[PDB]
Amino acid sequence: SMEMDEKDFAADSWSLAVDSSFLQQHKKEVMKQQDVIYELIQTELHHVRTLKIMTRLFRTGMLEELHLEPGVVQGLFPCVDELSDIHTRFLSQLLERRRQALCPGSTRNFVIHRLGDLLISQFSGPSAEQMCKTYSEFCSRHSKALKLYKELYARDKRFQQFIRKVTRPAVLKRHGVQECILLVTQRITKYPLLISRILQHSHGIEEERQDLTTALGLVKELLSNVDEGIYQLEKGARLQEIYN
Amino acid sequence: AIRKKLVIVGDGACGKTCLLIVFSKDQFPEVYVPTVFENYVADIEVDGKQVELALWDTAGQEDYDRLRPLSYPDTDVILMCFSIDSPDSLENIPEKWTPEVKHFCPNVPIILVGNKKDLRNDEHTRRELAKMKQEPVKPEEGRDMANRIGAFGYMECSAKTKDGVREVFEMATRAALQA
Ligand SMILES: *CC(=O)Nc1cc(C)no1
Repeated sequence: SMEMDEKDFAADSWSLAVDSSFLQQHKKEVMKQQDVIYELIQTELHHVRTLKIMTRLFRTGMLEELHLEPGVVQGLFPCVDELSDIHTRFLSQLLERRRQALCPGSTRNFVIHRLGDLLISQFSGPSAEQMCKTYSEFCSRHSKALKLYKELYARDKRFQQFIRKVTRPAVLKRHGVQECILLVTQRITKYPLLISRILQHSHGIEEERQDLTTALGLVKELLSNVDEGIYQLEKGARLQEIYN
Repeated sequence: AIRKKLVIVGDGACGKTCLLIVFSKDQFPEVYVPTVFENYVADIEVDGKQVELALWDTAGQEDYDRLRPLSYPDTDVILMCFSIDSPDSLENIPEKWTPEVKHFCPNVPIILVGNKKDLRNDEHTRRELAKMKQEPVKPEEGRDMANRIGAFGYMECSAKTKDGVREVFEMATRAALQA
C-alpha cells in the first residue's frame, strides 16, 4: 500500500477519519451509510495489498532467489496477475470517487452519495465475466496451491529458508502464503454483506437505493456462477479419477 | 510458538463475526462494529503453552456449497456457533453443519458455542419468540445438542458484554493442542 492511502483509511471508521466539526454537520443516517462505504474501500485496499504480497514478495522473490520451475511458482500463485489488475482497477475507481467528494482545503472530509453506479460497472458485462472466470480458475486451483506449498516447505530446505526469511516482519503476521490464498478466496463472499449494509442506509435517494439493489443482485449472480464453476484440481491426479 | 488454525461455522445471524471481532480487538467496538472479519493471528498462552492461533470466519459462504469447504483445510479446532435467541438455528446444527464439518474435518475437535446469552433475559427477545411459539435456547438444550453431535464440549458467551469470550478461545486452543 501507499502511505497516502494507508493514512486516509487508518481510522476504525468514517466517523473517526473525518474532522469532528465535519461529522457534526451530518445526519446520523448519513454517518451510518458512510461508515459502511468506508469499510468497503478500507477492506478493498487491504485485499489489493494482500495480492501485492503474493506477487512482489512471495512470487517474485521465489523466482529471483530460488531454483524452482516457473510451473511450481505458477501453481503456488495461480491467477495473481489477473486478480491484481481486476482489483487495482476497482480500488482506483473507489479511491477516485472519494477524492472527487473531498471538501476543498481538506484531504480527509468527504461524503460519497453515488456508489451503486460504480458497483454496477464492476459486477456487470465483460468485466464481471473476466472476474467470474478468474475466480472459478483460482478457487479450483486453491487446494493444489496449498498442497504444493506444504510439499515444498517439508522437502526443500532452501524454500523453507526463504519462507522463514521474508515472513519474519511483524506486519506479515497474518499474511503467510496459505493465509494470502484463503484471504483471496474469501474476498468475493464479503461483497454481498457490505453492499447489503450500505443499501440498508441508502433509502434517502430512490435512484441510489435502486442502483445498490441492482448491484446486490449482480454480486450474488456472480458468486453463484463462480460456485458452479468450481471443480477442484488435485496435485498429481489421474485421468481415471477425473472421468469418474 | 506452535501454529494452530481455528474456523468458526454457523448460520447467518449466529453472531460468529461479532465474536471474532470482539476477541481480536479485546473489547466491544464502541463507535462502529465492522460488517466483516478478514483474519487474525492471536497470541495465546493457555496452561503454560504459547500458541499462534489463526482465526477465520465463514460468514458470506453459507449459500455457496463449493466455495465454503475451501475454508476447512488444515483446521485444528471448529467453533460451531448458534444463537440463543434463535432456537431454529440450533435445529440446523445436527442436520446441516455437523455432517459437513465431520466430512471435511475428520477427527477435529468441535466446540458448540451458544452465542448472545444476554438475550435470555431481554424482554423483546422473549416477546417476539413467544409469537412464533418459542423461547430462548435453554442451557440443557445446548448441552444436550453438544452431547448428541459428539462435540468436545459446550460453551456459552455474549460478544455484546464480552462475558465468556476469553474462555471460549483459550479452551479452543487447548482443544487444538490435543493430538
Ligand atoms: C464464472 C463464469 O463466468 N464462467 C464462465 C462463463 C463462460 C461464458 N464461460 O465460463
